[PDB]
Amino acid sequence: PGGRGEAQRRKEREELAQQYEAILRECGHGRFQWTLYFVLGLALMADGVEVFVVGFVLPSAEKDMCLSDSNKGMLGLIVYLGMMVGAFLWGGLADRLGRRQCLLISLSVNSVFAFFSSFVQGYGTFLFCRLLSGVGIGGSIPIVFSYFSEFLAQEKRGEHLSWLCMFWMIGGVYAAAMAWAIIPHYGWSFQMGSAYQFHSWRVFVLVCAFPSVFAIGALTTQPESPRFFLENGKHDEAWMVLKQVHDTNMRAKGHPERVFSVTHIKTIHQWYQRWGVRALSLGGQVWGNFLSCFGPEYRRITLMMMGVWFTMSFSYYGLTVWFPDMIRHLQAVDYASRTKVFPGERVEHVTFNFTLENQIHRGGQYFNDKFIGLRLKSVSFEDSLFEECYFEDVTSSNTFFRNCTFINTVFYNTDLFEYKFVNSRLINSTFLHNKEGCPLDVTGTGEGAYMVYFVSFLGTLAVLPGNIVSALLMDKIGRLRMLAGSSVMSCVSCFFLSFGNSESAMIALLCLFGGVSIASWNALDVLTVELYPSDKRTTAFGFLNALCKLAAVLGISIFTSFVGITKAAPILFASAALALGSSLALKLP
Amino acid sequence: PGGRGEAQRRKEREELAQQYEAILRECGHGRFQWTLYFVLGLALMADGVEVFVVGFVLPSAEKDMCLSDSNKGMLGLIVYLGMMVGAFLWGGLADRLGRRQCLLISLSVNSVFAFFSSFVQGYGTFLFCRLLSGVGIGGSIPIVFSYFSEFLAQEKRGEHLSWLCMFWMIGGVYAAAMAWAIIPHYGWSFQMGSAYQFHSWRVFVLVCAFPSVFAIGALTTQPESPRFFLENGKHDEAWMVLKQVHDTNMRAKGHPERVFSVTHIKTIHQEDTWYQRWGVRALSLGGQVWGNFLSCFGPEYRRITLMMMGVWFTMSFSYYGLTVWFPDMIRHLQAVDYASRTKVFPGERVEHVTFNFTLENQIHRGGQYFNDKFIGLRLKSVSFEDSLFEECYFEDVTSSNTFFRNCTFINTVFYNTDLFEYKFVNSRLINSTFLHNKEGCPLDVTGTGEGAYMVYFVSFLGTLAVLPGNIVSALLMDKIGRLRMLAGSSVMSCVSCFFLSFGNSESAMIALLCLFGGVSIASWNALDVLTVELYPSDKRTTAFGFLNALCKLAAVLGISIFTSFVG
Ligand SMILES: CCC[C@@H]1CC(=O)N([C@@H](CC)C(N)=O)C1
Ligand SMILES: CCC[C@@H]1CC(=O)N([C@@H](CC)C(N)=O)C1
Repeated sequence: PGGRGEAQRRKEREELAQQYEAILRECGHGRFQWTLYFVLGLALMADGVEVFVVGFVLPSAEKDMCLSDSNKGMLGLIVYLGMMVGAFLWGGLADRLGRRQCLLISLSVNSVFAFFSSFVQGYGTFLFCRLLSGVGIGGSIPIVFSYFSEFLAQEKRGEHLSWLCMFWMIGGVYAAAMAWAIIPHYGWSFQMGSAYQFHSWRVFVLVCAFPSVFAIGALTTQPESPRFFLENGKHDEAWMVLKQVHDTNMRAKGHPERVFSVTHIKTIHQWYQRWGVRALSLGGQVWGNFLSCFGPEYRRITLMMMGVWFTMSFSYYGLTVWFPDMIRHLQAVDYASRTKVFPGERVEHVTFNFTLENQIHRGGQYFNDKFIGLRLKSVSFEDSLFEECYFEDVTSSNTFFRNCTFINTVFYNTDLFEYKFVNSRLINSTFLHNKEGCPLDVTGTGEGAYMVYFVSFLGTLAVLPGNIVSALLMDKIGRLRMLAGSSVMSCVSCFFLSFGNSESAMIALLCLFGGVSIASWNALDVLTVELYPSDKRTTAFGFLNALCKLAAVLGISIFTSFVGITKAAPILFASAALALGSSLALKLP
Repeated sequence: PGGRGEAQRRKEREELAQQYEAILRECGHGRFQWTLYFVLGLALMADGVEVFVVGFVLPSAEKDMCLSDSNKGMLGLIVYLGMMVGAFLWGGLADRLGRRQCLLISLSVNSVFAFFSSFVQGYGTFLFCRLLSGVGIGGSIPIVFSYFSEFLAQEKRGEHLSWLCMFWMIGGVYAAAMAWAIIPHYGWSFQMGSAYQFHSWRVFVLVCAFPSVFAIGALTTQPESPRFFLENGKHDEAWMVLKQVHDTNMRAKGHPERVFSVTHIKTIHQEDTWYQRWGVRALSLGGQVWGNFLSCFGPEYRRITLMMMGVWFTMSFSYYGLTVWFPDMIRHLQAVDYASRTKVFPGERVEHVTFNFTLENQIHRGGQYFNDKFIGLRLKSVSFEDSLFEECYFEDVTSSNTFFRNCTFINTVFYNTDLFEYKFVNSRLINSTFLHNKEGCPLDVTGTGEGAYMVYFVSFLGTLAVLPGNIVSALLMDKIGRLRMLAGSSVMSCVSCFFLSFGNSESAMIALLCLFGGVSIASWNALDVLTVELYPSDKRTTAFGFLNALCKLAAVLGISIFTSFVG
């Protein structure tokens, strides 16, 4: 009856899955599948570029648009919730709208909103644009892995999906290289002037938007996954795509290129008035799929998969957010440690045309001597007085004056504002030709992370070959122990993250550990891909990735709620969870 | 007959080996084997901590222990000589005393004399105490490999003899981390009733001995390997041990012990004054051990023994590197980092000003105070050389990390300060008034190699990061088979371009250490697994310990010849 009807139904589902796998291994493995791998790797490169941007290059935005210190955590948190909701929504949509269609829509949204963020001024608009780029990038992996799976035979599935993390890593490397090239240096970016405004921040975002636009440009050529066509009652285009597959694979290598007759013979043998209605129907289909993800068939497998994904989330956070946060903190303490105090600049009426930086005066006194050529770069005076020391066309940078006076001294073209100069004595302290207005200070602490960007660049670049080694190596272990190796990797990652106290040592160790961590993530990704049915592969993958992102953003929330004094408690929680989940959460079919 | 008898013994060697490997294959695996692996790995943890101590920590700290100029460099060489003779002696002795007995006595020597070294004063006595500690610990790796391999089947040896490296590096990590935790800190050794204030590295040496104590306390449950019992010529105890381990391991899997226990009874049927007594025992055992070792150089094993000695020479420059080469560059990098971090302080004093600011790392030279007097001024890290201070009256001022040389004062009275004549070596005692002053016993050790304060941290991360590059390397060279050379070459080329890509800071040396120690020690494990399978158990431990002693000699002579050539 109904129960036996469903029994024969999923029996035929298994039969057709076997038949599709037979068709796939009949087509082969050649140029077409590697071209598709390169295109989906461009997509993963875009995803990695946005991950790097959000996790690494957030602290450079207070030089513009008046970014407050308390709202950086809010920006990161809301972008991670954007990635979460995007991953969940696009994963749910793909299995009832298309793997290529949803991937194209997500990449178009990401590219358009990244471009818009590159051309917005107010902080609110930039935050909104990054939030809506979050959904576009979060929708990538659940519709890249689960869409490249159906184009690969069983024997080559795990081996060739294990190499998709290399493109994520090279995307991180590309983003770091652009950051190092154009954010610090003023020779690569310049202000247009009257026609437009261009700081190194905008050019950085605009150039980081490029991998996404190339991915969407190259994604058009590849066709929709045949399995989706087969499941959605669409037969002719399935024949078309499979014919494209074997011909492209077999033109280079494969004797049957001469004639495909018998095999293709077997292949053919096998506006709210409607927009609102279709949106509601799509929502109903996605809700049905998500609810059936917790049915009697997958009541326990999905739960164990959740546990194994939670196992991984405490290394993804450490590599993506914890590492650059720690590097930034260490660079901050280093730049606080470095000092340059000038007691005075007394000279016998000799002009000083030389340029100096980091001038700080502590109780310095001037005997009413006029000095020409003084430079104010990274200058933070304290308890200092000036006597007729005015200079024409003086350049001001990082001017933070407090408890200091400038009696009978007038400066031109300075970044000083009313709020910058408070609680200090002043008489006739009026500055002419002042550049008052929107704060656009050059070298205004946005150039203070040059070493941070260089460290991130070389760390990721060196992770890349270690990642090559680890990815080439992990495929040797049997599939029953790749996730055990993942748990071991996470345990070692946490056992280090409980020990973070140095700069160069942390660079080297987190770099040589990025290889094993990233090579080990794809083992879990492959395990998630193979197990779930092709109808529910993308929902389940997106749902588990959404819980990985939820764990990451909850770690971010606690870390930003209590920072500095308490950092290692989440790592203790991580190690305890790893120990608890390595005992009985490895009985996965 | 003689010739017929020796021919029969040689031809029955294969039969007895087949019988014992069949017994091992039929006994089971999963509980006893893993508990044995854990206990013997915790015993190898002691060798790891000892080798780390002697390599990285021991040669530097000499000031508190009252060592001489040449002894400060000779200490490591002498400790390696002691570990040499210890490895040779215990490897030879383990083939006549037994498996567990020699391991127990070797770890007991390690524990007792490490404690005695932690509680000793005087350079010669400490030198001899660490010599005997090295003697005790040298024969800990050959005995552990032999005793552990006598409990595993022919195919199953690799997947445990490869993972003993896990505990070796766990020991390295523990020793390095614990050194980094204790060596800088001073309050871990708070004790009352004694005037002597020893440095905190005494507690470090004391806590390095705890792995040996834990191994001794855990080795009592594990019985001696039955293969030694069979080779000696006694059966009942061997059958006891075999049946007990089978009963212990029956819980893990399904083993039909009903008939398997029967054949272990008769497997041997086909496989055949008090101090004066102790002296006779000792001389007889020494002669028998010498003859047993001389049998290895006999033509029955000549070619393989010579090839093995050759590969032990070849596979030892990695040990030399990881022991002496990389610590030199690491400590030089740390020292130059500290030098760059500090700045020159020729003198910042100003007349008739409230110069109450605190200055760190006072390295003033020629900046004599011109009758400068200040009140409530704090001085830290005071180090003056031929500098005369006039009218410097400070009361209730605390100083630390102050060392003097060629120092002098003019009308300077110090109260509650750390200044003392202990650091006044080759310095004038002019105006050294110390009335109404707190005791100023200065610190030591850190004066020798001042840049080695957090070198233990970079060593700890090196030894820790060897692991993530260690499991992967072990699987790579354990599974692929005949493509190991190509895989290793590719990984080394990638690591070399990795190292060149590190052109930002002094992280390239840590990365090189980690990613080359991983491959080096994977290759070491390959060599060990190769050594254990070839030699028979009667001549296994003695041969492997002799090879280990030869490796120690290669390392010592290498450091000596590079000292002669370099510089
Ligand atoms: C986004 C949260 C972790 C992601 C999950 C996922 O699928 N990841 C891939 C990226 C190609 C990997 N590095 O294996 C890491
Ligand atoms: C660089 C030092 C190499 C050591 C020497 C040695 O004997 N090693 C074995 C035995 C546990 C290993 N870790 O496999 C590694």
